[PDB]
Amino acid sequence: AKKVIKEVKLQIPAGKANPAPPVGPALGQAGVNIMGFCKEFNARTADQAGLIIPVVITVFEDRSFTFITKTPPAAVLLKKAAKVEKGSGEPNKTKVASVTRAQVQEIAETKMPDLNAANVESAMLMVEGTARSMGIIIQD
Amino acid sequence: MNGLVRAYSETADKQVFEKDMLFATLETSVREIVLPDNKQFLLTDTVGFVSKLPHQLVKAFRSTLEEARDADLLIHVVDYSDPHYKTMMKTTEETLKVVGVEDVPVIYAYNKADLLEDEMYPKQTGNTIIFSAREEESLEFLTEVIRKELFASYEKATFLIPFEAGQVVAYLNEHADILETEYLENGTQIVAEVSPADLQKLAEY
Amino acid sequence: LVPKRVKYRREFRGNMRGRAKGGTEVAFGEYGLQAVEASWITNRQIEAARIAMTRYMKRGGKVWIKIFPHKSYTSKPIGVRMGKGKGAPEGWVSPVKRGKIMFEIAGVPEDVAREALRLAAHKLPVKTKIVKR
Amino acid sequence: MKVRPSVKPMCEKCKVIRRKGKVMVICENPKHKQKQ
RNA sequence: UAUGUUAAGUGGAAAAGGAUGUGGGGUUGCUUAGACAACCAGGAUGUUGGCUUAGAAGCAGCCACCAUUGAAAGAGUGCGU
Ligand SMILES: [K+]
Ligand SMILES: [Mg+2]
Ligand SMILES: [Zn+2]
Repeated sequence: AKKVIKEVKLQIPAGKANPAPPVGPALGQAGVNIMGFCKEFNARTADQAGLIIPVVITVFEDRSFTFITKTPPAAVLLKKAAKVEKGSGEPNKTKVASVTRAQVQEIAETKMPDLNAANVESAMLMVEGTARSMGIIIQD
Repeated sequence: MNGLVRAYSETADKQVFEKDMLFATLETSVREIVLPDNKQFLLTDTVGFVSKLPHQLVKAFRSTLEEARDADLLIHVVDYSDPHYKTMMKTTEETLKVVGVEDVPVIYAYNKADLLEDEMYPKQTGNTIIFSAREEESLEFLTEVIRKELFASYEKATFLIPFEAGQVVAYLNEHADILETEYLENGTQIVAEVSPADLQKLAEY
Repeated sequence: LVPKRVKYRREFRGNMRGRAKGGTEVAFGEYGLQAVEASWITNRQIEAARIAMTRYMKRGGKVWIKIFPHKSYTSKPIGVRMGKGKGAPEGWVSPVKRGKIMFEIAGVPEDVAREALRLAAHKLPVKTKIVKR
Repeated sequence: MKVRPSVKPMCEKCKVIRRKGKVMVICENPKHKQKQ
């Protein structure tokens, strides 16, 4: 009950970032030391490099913190098989890259525990949805 | 004016009436110009002048040039391409004295350079400035000349803003030119060109 | 709007009794502004109303001005006694009798037409009704 | 208060009411307060 | 006398225009397999959609505006940061 029970939901890359964009005023206002979380989160850098990982900060009844890892984002996993870094400016109207359903099969299994839908097929369409928004062409 | 509103206005939908006729404009306009660094001034476009202007019209003019007499900078635009420009310029100054424009920092911009082949587009010689209002390079250059005359009191300073008071980072992103943005564990450290007015507000940092 | 020339420089005011003999049904556009009561519409009022319609459409769709100011009217200056013959022509009017569709518009959706015409109607000295084909 | 013959909603939060047989619009935005 | 209307002393000066006044008609959508008003949950997930930007995480701005669990929830109606 003391301090804050509340949890702070953000996303950060593989390389430890002290700065403000994601963590700074998402950790500072919670009242953590930050650099401590630059000697912890690196446990989730060696395995998954380059791409981004949604982290869930959980400040309990005590002051201390315990990081809870999640599966990387959809649109971020949708730009390893597209050999690009930045997404498009005007989607559908003008696409930039092209991906294949074979790579979607992996991502449709890689995000299975997080997405509510219990089926193994519905989590293909919803990814082809994130593609339309991104701005790329798909082949089955 | 239209040039500097295309380039350096948050709302660039709003351009003034321009045409190749005598006395196209008759009413002052005022437009906010926000430089890419975030320095802010107002750019005001007035009635034109013409030789032997009736001593009755002159009494009315005084009301329009109320902003020019109260201006921080005065930009005198001459048509360099025309033969009678030294004639036009002196006739203008003589009128301004009658209107009551006194002791105001002046910049004699010579315009329509493109109409000539000899002269180059952007040049400066003190108050003298040669440029073409049609061209962007000319304006980017005129902008720099203004930034030299208005924002002199703008000097460099270092600040350390804890993460809890982010709002202050936003103020520095919006109301000052950031040179470098450094990030520490305790808070954010940002060094910028700010005004004396900001060096009272952010003094604690 | 002015007649290019006129047979006679001066002309009777005339009268505005009865429903307009013609131009009571929208014939070119989709929507029309029908006069409900009679009045002289000066050329200065027709221009005002035309620009007001046109500006709101943004060079979109068509505008027919179905009335033309055929009839001159004269005036006497201030400080001139009655007599010494008819005064000099001042302007041009269209005597609009009731039921006369004054403007018509096509090539914009109902809402914009209906809005264009109310803006036009506010410049005219006559009670108007918006009517469609 | 704007007191004018023509009292109309200026935004969509404007509401037209009657009090004491006067038409008025009331609104969150106090500039929009009108009475006929 | 009979049946209606008006609340303004309108009647017993005055227009453009403005309007949740009040009476009558006439079309028409939803509705006891439950409407409309309120009150009780829910209002999720991909996901901070992408670009843009110091930051833009439904909600400065531009471009899209798909699917998903089913009772259904906009790639978000207003505030707010
Ligand atoms: K009218
Ligand atoms: Mg001008
Ligand atoms: Zn309002």
